[PDB]
Amino acid sequence: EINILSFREAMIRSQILGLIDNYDYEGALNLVSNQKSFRNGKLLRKKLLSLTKQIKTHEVFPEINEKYRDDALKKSLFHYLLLNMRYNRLDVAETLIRVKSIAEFILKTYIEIHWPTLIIEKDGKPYLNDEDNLSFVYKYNLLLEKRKQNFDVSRILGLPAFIDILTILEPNSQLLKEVNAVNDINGLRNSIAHNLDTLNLDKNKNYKKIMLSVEAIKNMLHISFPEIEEEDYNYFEEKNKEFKELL
Amino acid sequence: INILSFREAMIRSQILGLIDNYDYEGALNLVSNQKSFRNGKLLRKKLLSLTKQIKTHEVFPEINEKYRDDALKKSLFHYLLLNMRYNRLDVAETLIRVKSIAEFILKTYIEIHWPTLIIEKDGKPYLNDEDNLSFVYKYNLLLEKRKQNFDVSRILGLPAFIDILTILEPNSQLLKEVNAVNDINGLRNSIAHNLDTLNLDKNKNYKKIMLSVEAIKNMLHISFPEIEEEDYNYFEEKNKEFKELLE
Repeated sequence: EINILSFREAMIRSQILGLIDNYDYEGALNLVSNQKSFRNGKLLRKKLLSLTKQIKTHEVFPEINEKYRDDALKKSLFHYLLLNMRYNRLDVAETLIRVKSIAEFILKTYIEIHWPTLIIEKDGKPYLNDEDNLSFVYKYNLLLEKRKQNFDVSRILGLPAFIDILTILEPNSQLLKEVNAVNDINGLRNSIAHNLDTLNLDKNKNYKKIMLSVEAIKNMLHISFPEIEEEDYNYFEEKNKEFKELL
Repeated sequence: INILSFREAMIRSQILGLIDNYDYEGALNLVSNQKSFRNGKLLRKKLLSLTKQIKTHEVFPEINEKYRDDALKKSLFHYLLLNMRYNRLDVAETLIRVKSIAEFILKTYIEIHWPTLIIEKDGKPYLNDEDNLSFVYKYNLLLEKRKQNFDVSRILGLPAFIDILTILEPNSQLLKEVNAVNDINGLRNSIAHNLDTLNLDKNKNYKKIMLSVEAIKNMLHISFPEIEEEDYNYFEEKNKEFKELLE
């Protein structure tokens, strides 16, 4: 009568622990959703559901959104948190694809904070401000020339451009060294994201390269946003601790 | 009944629910710890293979066995992943991936029908402007009308593939279908490159995203008419197999 329900409930509790350990919040919700008298069930369901929704729609976690004011900080940190969570569960193709856009976002954001007016945003895309001084543009032209490219003020800025801009404005920036781990997976990422190839982790030191690109993002965050509190880099661990206390 | 029998039946129903939501990794998690679970070894093996194939973008064996053409297989496989994540309401991820699949389909078509038009450098597509001066002239006129300048150093993406087809084959059924994918380009930029939150209820984003996914399916029917209709529903078929092991 009650022995059966006690067994079922204790077993579900351990199952949810395993799933939560693998960041499978939607599966955990699935196991608890129909359980009537389960202790902390309502709060558990609410928290698992809001978390799954935040991940699916790329909504910054409420704790983060409430603690910090800078929108670029919050987005960078949030997408790092998702990135590291995907790596930790070995969603490796997804990790490989996302890392470059995060790196690009951090560098763009960094430049826009420290040299505002250098870059302008038009229709959601970054470009050199056409009001920029020839002193800057001349050096940039020289860097493009090393890269076998011509100067075009109307061209959309991408990762190579951000690296060149930073090379001119702050050549000692540690960002310029951290980004190399992101460049090292560029061809692999092209292969997976655009040519739809299989990711062979056991070839070309890919396990290691992908890991190092994720660590590179974390290091870039420490450099660009030193005001991020260290505990917020461990959001998922903290969240799993909270879930364990409810169970 | 034997407690083991009660545990086995409970796990059986839990796994069926997880499978029904395409949570194969969670299903694996629940069955992995069960030693004497009927067909447990075969299930564990099958769920692991599927999980790994999804994580590394390895074409499913059944697809690899039924179909011969590499581009067909990659296109269909990535549509299957796209639609499976979309069915799970991973809408931001869906929005990001749909464009790359459409680009792959058009690029494949262009490389068959105008093989000298695109030159591939380090796995990336670029307009071969030296061999195709008549095309380059028309393409430049097209960009010039849009107050955009022609830039041979740019990697070709969906807008360029669409322009290529508009010039070379304006009657294309592919060109009609891909418009729904072009329509989510700015939204995708916002989510993928600016790290914004996806608000499905704004500007009927939900509709736009649905139409982009259907566009891929229509394009596959155009390019690869030999794909059997049931293969667009791989996961349903796969779940049937799992259900037979769980009976």
